[PDB]
Amino acid sequence: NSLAEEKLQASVRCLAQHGRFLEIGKFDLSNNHALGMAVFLKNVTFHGILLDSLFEEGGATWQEVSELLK
Amino acid sequence: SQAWDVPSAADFPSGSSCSSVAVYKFDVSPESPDHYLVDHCIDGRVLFPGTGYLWLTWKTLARALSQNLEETPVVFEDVTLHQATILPKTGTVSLEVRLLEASHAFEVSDSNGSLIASGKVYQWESPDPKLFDTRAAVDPADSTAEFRLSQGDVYKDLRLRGYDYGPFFQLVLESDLEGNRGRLQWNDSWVSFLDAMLHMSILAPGQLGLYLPTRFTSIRIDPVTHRQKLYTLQDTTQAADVVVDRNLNTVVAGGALFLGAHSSVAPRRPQEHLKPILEKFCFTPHVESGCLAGNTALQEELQLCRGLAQALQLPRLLAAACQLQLNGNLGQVLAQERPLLCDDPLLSGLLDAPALKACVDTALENMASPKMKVVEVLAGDGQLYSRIPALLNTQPVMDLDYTATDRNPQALEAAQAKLEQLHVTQGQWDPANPAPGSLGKADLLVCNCALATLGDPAVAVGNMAATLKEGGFLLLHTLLAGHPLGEMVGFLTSPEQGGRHLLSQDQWESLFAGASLHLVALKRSFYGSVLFLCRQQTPQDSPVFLSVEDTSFRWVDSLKDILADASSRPVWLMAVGCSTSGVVGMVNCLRKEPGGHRIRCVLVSNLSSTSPAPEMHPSSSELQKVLQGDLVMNVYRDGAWGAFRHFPLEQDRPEKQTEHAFVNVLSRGDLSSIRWVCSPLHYALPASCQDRLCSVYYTSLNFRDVMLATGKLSPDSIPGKWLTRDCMLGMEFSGRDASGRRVMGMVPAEGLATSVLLLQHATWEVPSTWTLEEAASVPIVYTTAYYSLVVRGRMQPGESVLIHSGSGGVGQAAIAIALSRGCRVFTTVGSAEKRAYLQARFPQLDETCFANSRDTSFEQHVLRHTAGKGVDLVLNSLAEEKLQASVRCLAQHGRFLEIGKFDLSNNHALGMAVFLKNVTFHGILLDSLFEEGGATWQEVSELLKAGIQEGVVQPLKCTVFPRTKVEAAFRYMAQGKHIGKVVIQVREEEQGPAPRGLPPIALTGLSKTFCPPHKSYVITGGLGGFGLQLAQWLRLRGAQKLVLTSRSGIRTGYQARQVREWRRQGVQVLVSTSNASSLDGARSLITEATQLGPVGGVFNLAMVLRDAVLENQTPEFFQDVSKPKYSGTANLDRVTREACPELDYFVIFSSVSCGRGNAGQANYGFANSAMERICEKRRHDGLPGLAVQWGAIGDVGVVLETMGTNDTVIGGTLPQRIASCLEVLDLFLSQPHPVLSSFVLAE
Amino acid sequence: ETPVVFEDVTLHQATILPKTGTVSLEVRLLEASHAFEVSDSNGSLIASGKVYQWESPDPKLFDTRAAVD
Amino acid sequence: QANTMDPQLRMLLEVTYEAIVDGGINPASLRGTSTGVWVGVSSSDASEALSRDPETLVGYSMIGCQRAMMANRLSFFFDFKGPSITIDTACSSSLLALQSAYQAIRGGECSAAVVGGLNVLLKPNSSLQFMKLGMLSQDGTCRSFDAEGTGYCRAEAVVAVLLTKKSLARRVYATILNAGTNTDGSKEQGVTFPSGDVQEQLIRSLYAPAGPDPESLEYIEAHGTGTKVGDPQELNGIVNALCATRREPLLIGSTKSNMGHPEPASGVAALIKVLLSLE
Ligand SMILES: NC(=O)c1ccc[n+]([C@@H]2O[C@H](COP(=O)([O-])OP(=O)(O)OC[C@H]3O[C@@H](n4cnc5c(N)ncnc54)[C@H](OP(=O)(O)O)[C@@H]3O)[C@@H](O)[C@H]2O)c1
Ligand SMILES: NC(=O)c1ccc[n+]([C@@H]2O[C@H](COP(=O)([O-])OP(=O)(O)OC[C@H]3O[C@@H](n4cnc5c(N)ncnc54)[C@H](OP(=O)(O)O)[C@@H]3O)[C@@H](O)[C@H]2O)c1
Ligand SMILES: NC(=O)c1ccc[n+]([C@@H]2O[C@H](COP(=O)([O-])OP(=O)(O)OC[C@H]3O[C@@H](n4cnc5c(N)ncnc54)[C@H](OP(=O)(O)O)[C@@H]3O)[C@@H](O)[C@H]2O)c1
Repeated sequence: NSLAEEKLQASVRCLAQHGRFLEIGKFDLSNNHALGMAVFLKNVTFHGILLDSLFEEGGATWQEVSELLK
Repeated sequence: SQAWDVPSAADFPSGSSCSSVAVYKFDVSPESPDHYLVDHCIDGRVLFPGTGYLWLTWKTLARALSQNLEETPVVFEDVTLHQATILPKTGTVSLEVRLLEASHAFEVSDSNGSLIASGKVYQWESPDPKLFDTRAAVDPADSTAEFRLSQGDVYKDLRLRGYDYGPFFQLVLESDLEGNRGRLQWNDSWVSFLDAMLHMSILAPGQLGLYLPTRFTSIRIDPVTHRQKLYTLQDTTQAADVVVDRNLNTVVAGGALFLGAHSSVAPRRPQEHLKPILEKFCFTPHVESGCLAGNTALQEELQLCRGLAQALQLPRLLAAACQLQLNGNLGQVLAQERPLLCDDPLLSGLLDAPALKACVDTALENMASPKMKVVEVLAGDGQLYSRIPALLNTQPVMDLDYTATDRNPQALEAAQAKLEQLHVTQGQWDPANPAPGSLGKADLLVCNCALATLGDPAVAVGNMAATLKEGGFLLLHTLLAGHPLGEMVGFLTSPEQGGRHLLSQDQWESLFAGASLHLVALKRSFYGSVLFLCRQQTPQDSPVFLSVEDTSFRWVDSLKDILADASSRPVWLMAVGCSTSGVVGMVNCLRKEPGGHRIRCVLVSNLSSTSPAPEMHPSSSELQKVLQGDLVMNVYRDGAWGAFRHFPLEQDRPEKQTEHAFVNVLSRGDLSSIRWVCSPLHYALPASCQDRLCSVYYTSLNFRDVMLATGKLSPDSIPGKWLTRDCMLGMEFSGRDASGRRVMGMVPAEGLATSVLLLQHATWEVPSTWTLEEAASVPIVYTTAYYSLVVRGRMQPGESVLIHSGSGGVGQAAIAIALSRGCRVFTTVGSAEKRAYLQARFPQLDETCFANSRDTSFEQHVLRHTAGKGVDLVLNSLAEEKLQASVRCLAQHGRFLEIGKFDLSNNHALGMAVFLKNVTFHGILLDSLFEEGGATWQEVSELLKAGIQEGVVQPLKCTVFPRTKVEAAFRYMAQGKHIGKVVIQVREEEQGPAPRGLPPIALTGLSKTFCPPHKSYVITGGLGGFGLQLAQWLRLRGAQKLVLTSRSGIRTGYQARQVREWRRQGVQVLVSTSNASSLDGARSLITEATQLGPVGGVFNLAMVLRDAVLENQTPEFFQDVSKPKYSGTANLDRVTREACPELDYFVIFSSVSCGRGNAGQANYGFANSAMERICEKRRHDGLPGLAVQWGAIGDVGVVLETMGTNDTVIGGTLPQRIASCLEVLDLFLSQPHPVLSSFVLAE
Repeated sequence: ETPVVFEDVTLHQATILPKTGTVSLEVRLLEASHAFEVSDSNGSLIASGKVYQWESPDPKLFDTRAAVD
Repeated sequence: QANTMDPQLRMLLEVTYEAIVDGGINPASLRGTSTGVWVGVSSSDASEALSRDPETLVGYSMIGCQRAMMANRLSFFFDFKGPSITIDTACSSSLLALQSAYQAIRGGECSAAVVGGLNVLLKPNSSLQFMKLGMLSQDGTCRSFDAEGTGYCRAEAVVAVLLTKKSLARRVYATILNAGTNTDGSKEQGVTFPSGDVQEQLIRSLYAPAGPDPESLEYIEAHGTGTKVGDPQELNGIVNALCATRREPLLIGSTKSNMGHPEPASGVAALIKVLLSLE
């Protein structure tokens, strides 16, 4: 998901059991919008994601992401 | 008298102008506009409609907007209902709605301040009508065929479940079989329409149980498009199309579109003003001797008062008035029998067990009308005034004049408190003949004579004889002096020189032969107590004799002719041939049918039960023995003359000797309601599953086992597809498998058990060095840990971890595992003592490692020794503010492992802005793997398999309970007073030198009928209201092979679906048109069922009615009624014996119409009484045999389809809600007796 | 007399006071939900959170100790 | 239509029946008279009460709450075809109603009258205003005359007397010798200030040269509110008009100290104390 408000929420509802939300977006994140915790009964796992958090913090994880590219 | 509206203090402006708040005051009483609401009756309360709050809130919004409801198309979002509101029969309730005009938020308070409903609402600017399409999958050329559900059909299935919707709310007109399509009726009420849409949602095929609304995700109403989307039936009424798209979770109807309308489970609350009267229908002789002798209490007293008092020839009188006379060791002797003289209704002195009711009864049907004037002399000490108003109020057809007459005004003084509620006429009376106007002639006269004995024999009886009414009854009770106690009563309380004043059996016999009486009955006790019923006879007239043995039913026009005979006083009906001639039932109908009311309709029956029991001839010696006795009801079983009587049932929940049992709760939230239910493996262990058996030495509770046995957590948030939400406790155990091996394993539920079915992907071999105790603590705990830390949170070594509740099960394990791959651990813990256990158990823990857990202080603590960086993974199992605080300990890239379920379950908010820390949040449910044992589960198992061999995983501290104190094992776990695991032990393990034992487990287990999945079950009329339920209930208790019989076949949608669905659940179902009244037909049927599997069940629910009073009855209205019941039963009896060597259940529904009778069902009566014979034959032959005399049957009977409600008072009874019938039938099935009654009491 | 607790408070725009004239801020309370909101004359959202009376006011929470001289 | 009736009007309909029959008359014997009805009413709190919920509150409340209906609907039921009138003069009212009535009989117009005093306390605001004027006693008492007077203590009452020409009365509690009303001019010390220099005048207009003898007065029933200003100003003017006369001229009292200040009902509720004690 890289979409906003109502669309993010609606993107959450497409999660199947054991599904994983990849939150690439930053708007809803940035405004501390609410997330319906009851979605986590689907044994769902929600991923906040910021590539800029590795990028110059070039750690192990970044390398892993580089050789996926390589 | 009448009080009116006084404008109230708060009625006047008390704040100012406020476009944004509204209080609504709801009145439900029959006058109010808002009376319609009383039709939203859920489980019997009148809940204000889930839908209702939206209607208010909506209203409230257009207020603030100056606009009316029809111009303000609204949008709700994230609406959430928290409690529902119970409307009281009378009075006013207030709901206040508040609006937040900038935040679009809204809230609904109540008078008491509580939270009721919260969401977001607003005007809907671009109302897109295309959102309400009604376009199908195609052109259905299926009108006239099909199979739909009729409004009746629909609310039939709902009211079954708990939804007692009333008329103004029954708005579902028609419904697709699956409940995806249909037609809702418009009312000009949104509250109704809206809640009807909810109906359809709730209305899934094969979805059981009671479901209230709880969340909507997005409701959207647009009253313009609505007016449009509506239409007008030919009815002249108004309706529109509803559509449910369960794959999208959206219900649409007219102009209201739901989205994500999540509803959820509610507990049915048993209203015990509807507990059923359970009676057994044994045969009872008039000549009973040596009665009792089954009470350990009464035999521990003919020796504790024939042992201290045998030296002169604890609790109650003869024990207390005989022992306190040897304590001071004749003037003060009558002063130590009086601080305990009203301690005189003593168990021994007084014979209130079954005998009393057996004769009061005989007397009671022997008057035309079920009204009875009763009187009781010597009422003070011999308190029959305590029991007989109770014995009689038992029957559904009663009217009682009780009159308690005593020598003094004194003795009726302690009774002013007691006689005022039984409603008993009082007066004064001394057995010296004079029968006052204050008696005006009675029907029965009762008298306790184990008393201040009257003083006079035939002078007391000359009065009791002068208050008869034509030929009424006399019940008297003296202690007989032909026993060890009989002469020992006479000596004591009456110091009189002739205190031995209590004659013997022969001596009372001619004391009655004097007043012109006839011993109607006799109950001789073992200790000397004897019961006398006496009736005095006024001359007989012309005694017509009609035999009722034929199969024709000719006698019918002959009894229709004997209604031309004026006062034909003796008209005697009598079978001589058929031992299955249900006259007893017939009589009960005519005996109170206008035509034969006073007809003194009598009966004679030949019911020998074994072969060597001949003894029945008329015209001669016995015919006149019985004509002399005159008694209405005359039966004969292998030697004794006695009628058929009703007695109370022995109550005790039938237990059984098993090697299998699992523990269940009997009432969600009350731990006392725990017992050992029978394991379904105790009913059949079919080769198939058998190679997986496992005997349990130790089962262990986990937290979920508690929160459920409590009710903080709904059986909703339990993953898995569940047949029965019933049995649901225990998932850990340890024992030996069918190999003999030594195993520890998990189990999706029913783990608290003597035996279990090994989940093969989740059972492990327990090492040689682990006791069975220590093994039984591991499985859940670790797996939940490894799954959390390793598989899911992908924990890598040298990270930091915040594990909450380190003392706990999951805790200890969490730590062990984090410490093994060497992490900085931070744990929380409530006790100063837990700090101890942990510090000990793991040495690698600093004092820096510990923070509290009953509090938010742990955050500040983790933030210190973390230098404001936080922890890498958190294993949170804590609640509200503590969970939020646990979130804030997350460091960058960290991972939240949400093991908990409360905050999750209530859809609590999570601050999304935490996800900028590139944090990842893990919802976690181990129950989502397990049974569904996939790849991932395997990964979690070998994390265990390995961690075990590397010593990482170790058994916890075991606080072990005996298999008796299962209850406390729960409360102990409740109050967090545990460290390590709580384990319930079932088998003391096998000691030192290697034993290959083989256990002898006998266990005390309550009976619960279950069906082996290989046997086939047959219900006739299986498409009939009740049958369909019996079938349902059967499948639930296990059945896999049903045979449902009906003359036509599947003709209702509501059948079409029940059967269609059962087939989809995998049940093998077979609709058969085979009729069982013809022997050839019967064999056809049984053979049908045999192709499905050996026949284990035969329930005869078929029945045709032919209501008509006796002057309308033709000999073939009669034959039609008995063909399904008597003829069907008989054939199925024969066929069943000839070849059904695996039958366990032979059941037959009778009715109370056979019991107390019903005017206009003289035929129904016969046919039914007939079956009760055939079932009694079988019991006597050691074959399964059970006839149940049901009262009115609710939720789906012939009643709900004919008359109307579950409120209909029929036969002086009430409709037994089927739910209750099933759980009654459940009790009955595991019973000895052949005939059992069950009905609810009216008023 | 009403020691208070805020939670999750969030300010959305701030309000610019003009040299002269009067501005209005309206505060609304949700007594059961503990929620609260602050509108302005123009209808806009200004500040939202949760407030309530603080029952057990633990003065030890205002500790200015510290063992770093 | 009764749950939308101002409780005053309810119990007025009763007390005035109770009053007409109190004096040996059958109300019916009046049906169709030239008989009038005069009601002193200040507060119709009930009317606002049933006039706020514009979906909830019904249209025939006003036939049961509008002030005039306090008299009109009392005329309507007894069939009294003469004058039907409600007056508001504040605390006086009922007494000036009982005056306005007396005159109308005296002068030929009528043969009988219903004089009513009504005042029921429902809205707390009302009182709050009265306190913000300091005419209310925190004490909560009407210490009459006493130096311990702050303000008065508002009380309610529905009360009615039936006036009649003697040649028609089966019972006589008393006879009305005279009455008149005036009005404090423009006092320099505010409108609330009770001007004694003007109350004296009123008391004169009715006695000595154009009325009975100031010497015949046995009892004068004061207003006796309990104002630290009101009480003196009144009692002063009283003696300054009725007292060139020996013996303890007028014993004085005030029901208002027994029961509170029924405001517009005061006058008639007062009269009732007087008649009662006479009997
Ligand atoms: N968190 C990270 O590490 C990270 C890294 C890179 C990018 N991102 C995010 O990924 C998203 C896409 O980035 P990108 O580099 O792939 O950009 P992009 O795709 O080249 O352009 C952004 C896309 O957003 C969609 N969009 C939806 N509504 C729009 C609107 N009203 N105006 C313009 N576009 C609109 C457009 O697709 P449609 O026309 O089909 O709607 C457009 O294709 C961005 O929102 C960015 O924030 C995050
Ligand atoms: N999602 C899954 O698959 C899964 C699996 C297993 C367990 N769980 C959850 O994890 C939690 C821990 O389970 P467990 O069996 O390891 O722990 P446990 O030994 O059964 O007890 C739970 C812990 O909660 C703490 N607690 C705080 N207040 C309590 C109270 N008032 N009553 C009882 N305990 C209280 C106790 O520790 P303190 O007193 O030291 O605070 C106790 O050690 C449970 O709540 C359970 O629902 C989830
Ligand atoms: N409901 C009550 O209040 C109540 C009270 C006491 C006892 N009972 C017991 O309830 C049973 C049925 O009553 P109910 O209201 O539950 O259901 P029901 O719908 O009235 O059951 C009668 C059905 O049995 C079928 N049937 C009739 N004769 C048959 C035959 N000869 N062979 C095969 N099937 C036949 C008929 O099916 P078709 O559609 O093919 O004709 C008929 O619809 C009776 O046996 C009675 O003993 C009910």
